[PDB]
Amino acid sequence: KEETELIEGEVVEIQIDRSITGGHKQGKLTIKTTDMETIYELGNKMIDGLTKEKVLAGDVISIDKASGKITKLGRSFARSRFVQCPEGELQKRKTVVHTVSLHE
Amino acid sequence: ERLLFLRSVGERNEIGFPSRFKSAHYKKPTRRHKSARQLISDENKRINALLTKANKLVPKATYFSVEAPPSIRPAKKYCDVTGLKGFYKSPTNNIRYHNAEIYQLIVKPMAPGVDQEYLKLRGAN
Amino acid sequence: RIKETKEVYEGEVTELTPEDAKTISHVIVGLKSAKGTKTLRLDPTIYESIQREKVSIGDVIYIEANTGAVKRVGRSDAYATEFDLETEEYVPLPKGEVHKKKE
Amino acid sequence: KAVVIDDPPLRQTPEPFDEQSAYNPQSPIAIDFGSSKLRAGFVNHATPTHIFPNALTKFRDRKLNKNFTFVGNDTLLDQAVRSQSRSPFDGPFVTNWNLTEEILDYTFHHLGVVPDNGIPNPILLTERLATVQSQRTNWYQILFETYNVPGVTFGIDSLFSFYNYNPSGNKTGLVISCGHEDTNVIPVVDGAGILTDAKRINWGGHQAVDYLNDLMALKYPYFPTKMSYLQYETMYKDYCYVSRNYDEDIEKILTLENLDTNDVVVEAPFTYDWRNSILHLFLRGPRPHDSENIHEQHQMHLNVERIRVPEVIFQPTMGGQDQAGICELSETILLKKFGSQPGKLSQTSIDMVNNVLITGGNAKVPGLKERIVKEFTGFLPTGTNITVNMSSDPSLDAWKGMAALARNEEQYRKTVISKKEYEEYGPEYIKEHKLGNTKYFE
Repeated sequence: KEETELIEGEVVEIQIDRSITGGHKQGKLTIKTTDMETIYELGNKMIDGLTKEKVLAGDVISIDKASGKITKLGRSFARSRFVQCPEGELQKRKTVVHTVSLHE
Repeated sequence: ERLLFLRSVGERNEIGFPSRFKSAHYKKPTRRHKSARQLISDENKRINALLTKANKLVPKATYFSVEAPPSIRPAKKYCDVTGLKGFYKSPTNNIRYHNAEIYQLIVKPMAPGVDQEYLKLRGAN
Repeated sequence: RIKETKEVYEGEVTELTPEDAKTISHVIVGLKSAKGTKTLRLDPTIYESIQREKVSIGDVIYIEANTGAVKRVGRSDAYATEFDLETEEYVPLPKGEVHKKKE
Repeated sequence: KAVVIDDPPLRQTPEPFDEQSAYNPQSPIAIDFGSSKLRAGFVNHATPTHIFPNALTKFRDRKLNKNFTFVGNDTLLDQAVRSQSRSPFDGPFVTNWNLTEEILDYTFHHLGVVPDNGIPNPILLTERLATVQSQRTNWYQILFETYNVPGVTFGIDSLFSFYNYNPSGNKTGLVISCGHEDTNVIPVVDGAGILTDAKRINWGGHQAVDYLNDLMALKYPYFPTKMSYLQYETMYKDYCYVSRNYDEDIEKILTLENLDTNDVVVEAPFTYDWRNSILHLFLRGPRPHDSENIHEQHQMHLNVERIRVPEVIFQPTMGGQDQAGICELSETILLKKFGSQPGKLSQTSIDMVNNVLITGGNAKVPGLKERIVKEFTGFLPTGTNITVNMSSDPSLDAWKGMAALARNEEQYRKTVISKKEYEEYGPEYIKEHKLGNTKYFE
């Protein structure tokens, strides 16, 4: 049994800011659930991880901070695959039970 | 019996205008208000005047040099309501909060003008 | 049956200043734990292994003195609020000494 | 149960004056001009004789049509005259000087002095670090003109505390002062304060009590009863302590097992479940709330702020000040100055570490010494001997420093400013000694 802290919500809006020379990248990400909404100040490796595997507005994603892997769950129900918006707290400590054989 | 008691302490500690303690020559000058904020401003005006006079030998000790420099390590973020660890910051009024219950109970239904006096404690207005 | 001694330095990196004799002659590393700090001179091969793990200032590392293996545990908790979101895991400081000796 | 808090009780007996027959015109007078309290007395006693708050009232009697004056402990006789007390200090400086002059006349009367043509005794005095010279100019204008003093010495109270705990005058240590309006870290090398490396943090006891006032008015905005400054002062003095580890104590202080023991409730004077609610545990503690109770509507819960109010002197950015704490300034002084490469301590650094002294009136908070010791083992090399000393009453060590300096006759004359030097050098001239200030220029 192991526990891993996870972040999963719906992307509201993403700003990518470049300097004059483009050496330093600054960013802001707004992500919400059905119960809360927040804005995060992004670092450089978050910016490179979001530019790769392109994430737009209205996208439901799951972010692992300690490993840097971000997966797109789907798209939210916003006509303006289709997955519903997540609920509860944005930052959940979740316990996953692993079973591994002796041969592995 | 109560209102008469302070009169005794009054006549015990009275000092007349010909005061027994100060010297014979008074020459008491007029006094301005001279508020606390004003003193630092006239001080930096004075040392700026002296620095411009000396520039056209070099001082090192001023009132800027005694004041503690800002930190190099990053600061710790805290919740503006409970004082716990602040994980999230609201995008509308920039108030850090702990979890969803605090957000829905305080941060969302808040009256305006209270966010500035929230941010006044850490001076973020 | 072989009798061997395990010697381990661990802690948060405070100083990483190489110098050239380009060829580097030695690097000096300063490690910090909850019981104090301790600085070490290092040979350039362990500096190359430090550069293998992408070790910067503030990273908790693991150095074995005899073998020379370098393991990067992760960034320390004192630098956990430089960004609100980052791909770097954060580990607390070791509660013991930097130097550990075991037979 | 819920305890109750009121204003502190008033003094039944006024301050007595010393006997006039024991006066001599050769003993000096030591006066600590503190913002919170004034300590004064003759040098021949080890303990000061007069301690009272620095305040004055112009009481007007209706049947007398006279403006009576109550100073210090005389203000502790009526609630109305205690509420009307006005301190001469506005922040870290002195603004009006008539109040100071009348206070000085009061303490000259109450010390048992029979002077003629001014005060015949030399005066020991305190000055803040790197003071704007208008204050010392007005101090000269009071003393050398109105009071006809033979000699006046200027110094810093933390350095006087260091002299009191090191009477040789040639020691080496680090002084941390926690005053009413500021916090100072001054390094001492060879008995002399290195004032080019001293640092000041704009925080004190007054700012901490104001922080508690703003936090407490913020937590319960619909509270009906208004409480005074003294009530915030006494619940700051009573239920505040320094946490040993702030980053560990926060994450468990809202746990239900922690509010069973570490929650204190006080009462203002007058005459689905809640087990999973963080906000309910923060507001009304680990007990169910009766919103219709009049007594429970006059209750104050202190759970988080007990470790949050005294912590601001270590992280000043919580109080709105973009300054470093005591730990960061001490680390910078002991590891990057005085010829100390980081990772290789010099001998001056080791001697400064071995004689760390805490003084000031705000050092009475519990857990301060152990927390300072833990940080000092944090940023120092292993095996470095750290000694931290704190007196039983660190609010009185400056006056004992006055007594120890004026008893020691050898280096006493290096600090005295006579009338002749005042008239010949004018008012802008600094006596450069160990315990006092330094020149602004090189």
